Amino acid sequence: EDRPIKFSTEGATSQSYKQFIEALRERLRGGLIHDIPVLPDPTTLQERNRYITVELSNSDTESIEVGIDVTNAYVVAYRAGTQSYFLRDAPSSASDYLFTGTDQHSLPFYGTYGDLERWAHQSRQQIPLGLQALTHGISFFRSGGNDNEEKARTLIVIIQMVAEAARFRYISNRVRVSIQTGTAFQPDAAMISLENNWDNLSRGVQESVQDTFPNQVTLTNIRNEPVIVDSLSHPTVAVLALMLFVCNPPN
Amino acid sequence: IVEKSKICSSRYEPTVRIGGRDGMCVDVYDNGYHNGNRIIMWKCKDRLEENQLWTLKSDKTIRSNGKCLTTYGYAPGSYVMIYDCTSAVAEATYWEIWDNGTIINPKSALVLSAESSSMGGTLTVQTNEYLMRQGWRTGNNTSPFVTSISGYSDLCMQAQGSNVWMADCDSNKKEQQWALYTDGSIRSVQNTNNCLTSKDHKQGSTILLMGCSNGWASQRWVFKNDGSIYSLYDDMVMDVKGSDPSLKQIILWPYTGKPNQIWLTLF
Repeated sequence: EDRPIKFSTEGATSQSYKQFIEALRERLRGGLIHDIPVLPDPTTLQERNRYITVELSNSDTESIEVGIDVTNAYVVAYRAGTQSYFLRDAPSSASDYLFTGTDQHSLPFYGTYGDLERWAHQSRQQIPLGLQALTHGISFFRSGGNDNEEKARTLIVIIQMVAEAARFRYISNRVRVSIQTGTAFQPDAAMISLENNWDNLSRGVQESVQDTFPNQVTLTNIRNEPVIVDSLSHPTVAVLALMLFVCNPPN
Repeated sequence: IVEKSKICSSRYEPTVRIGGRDGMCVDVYDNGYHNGNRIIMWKCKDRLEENQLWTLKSDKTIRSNGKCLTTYGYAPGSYVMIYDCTSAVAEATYWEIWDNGTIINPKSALVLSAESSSMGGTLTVQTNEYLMRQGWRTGNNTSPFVTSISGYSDLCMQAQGSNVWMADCDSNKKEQQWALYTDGSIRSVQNTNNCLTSKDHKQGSTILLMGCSNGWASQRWVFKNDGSIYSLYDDMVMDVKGSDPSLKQIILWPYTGKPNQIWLTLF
C-alpha cells in the first residue's frame, strides 16, 4: 500500500509526531480482536507486502530509512544513502525487497534489546529519548556511523520512538511530551514493563476465555510496583494500540 | 488473507477470584458447599482460599469446589447459590462474563449483582442496567489500579473537593491520583468513598464526585482502546468541555473522537 511514512526532526511538534505514529499505526493493522487492533497474520501475506519503510529526516538532505516487518513491527534493516545494513536476525527474504538498489550489508547482532544493550554498554533506562537523541541517530547513521557500540545504542532510541510508540498509546504520549517540552527522558519502569510484556499482553487478550487471560500479566507502575492484569475489563489494557497476532479466537 | 491459520485453544479453564462492588469478592458463604447455600459479597481474603476461587469452565459454568454457581430463578431478585452441577436446571448454571465486566445468565438475561453495600450481602440476579453494582473483573489480584489520568492539552484530572477539572500534571499532588476499581468506578485516592459521577444522564451533564454507596450507572466507567472513558448505560463519554480546560468542567458527551475526548492512564 503506502511505505513513504515520513517524519522530520525539523520543526516537528507533538502534533506532527502524533500524525507520524497515527499513519504508522494505520499501515500495520490487519484486524481487530476484542476491539483492539492486531498486526496481520504472517500467513496472510506475501514477502512483497511484508516490509515497509519509515523515512526519518533531519533535513530534506540528511535522513535515514528504517525497514519494518509489518508482521511484528520490528526493525530489521536501516538505510543511509546507497547502503543498507540488515540486523543479524531480520528474516531471510529481507534483502530481497528491502533496500534493493543499495549495497546491502549484514550487521553482527539483532535488534533484540539484550543484544543491542549488550553492544551499547548502556541499558534502556540509561538511554534518553527525545528529538535530540533522534536527531543524533539520524546524523550518526547517515554520517557513515561505523561504530557497533553506537549503532546499537541509536537503534534502541529508534526502535522505542518508532516501533514501541506504535504499539502503546502510553509510549507515544511520553515521546510526544518530550517533544512539546523540548525535554529528553529516560524510560520509566512502566514503559519498560510495557515493552517487555507486549507478547504476553497480546496472547492473553486473544486467548482470554471469560474476560480472562489464561496467564496473568505483571506490569509495573512508575513507582515501580506490581500492576497485575488478567482481565479484559482491567483498565490498563487500554494503553494497547497494536497487538502481535497470536491466534484467532474460536467462534 | 489466504490459507488462514491458528485458532486459540478452548482447553483453557482458569480459576481466579471475581472482584466486584467496592472491591469485594464473590464468596461461597462459610465454605458452605451444601446444595442451596447462599453466595455473598465478602472481603477478598488476604490469602487465596477455595470459597473465593472460581473455575471458569468451558461449558460456561462457574465452579468452586466442583459445585456450580447457580441462580435460584429467572426473575429480578432471585438469589444465586452454590449447587451440584448435574442436579440444577442446566440453564441456571450457565454464565457469560462479557468484555465490559457483566456476568449474565443467558437464559434469564438477568445479571449478577451486589445489591447491598454491606460486606456479606447476598448476590442476586437483576435486570441489566450497567450499574456500578453489576460490574466485575476477574483475576486473583483484586487490587485497584491507582493511576493519574491526563487528557486534553496534556492536563491531568484533579479532584478539588467534590469538583474535577484539568490542571497541570504534578506527580506530587495526591488529588490527581485515582483508584480504578474492580466494579468499574473511578475513586479519589483521598477518600475512596467518592466516585466520579455524572449528575444526570443527559448530554452536557457535568461529571463530579459523589458517594459510591448507591452504585448507580453514572458511577461505572469503561476505558476503551480508542482513549475514551465510556458510560455503558448512557451511550456517552467524558468530555473536556468545548476543548476548553479553562471552563473547569468535564461533562458527558457522545463520542466524536475529538482530542477533548481521549484520555490516558499514566500508571
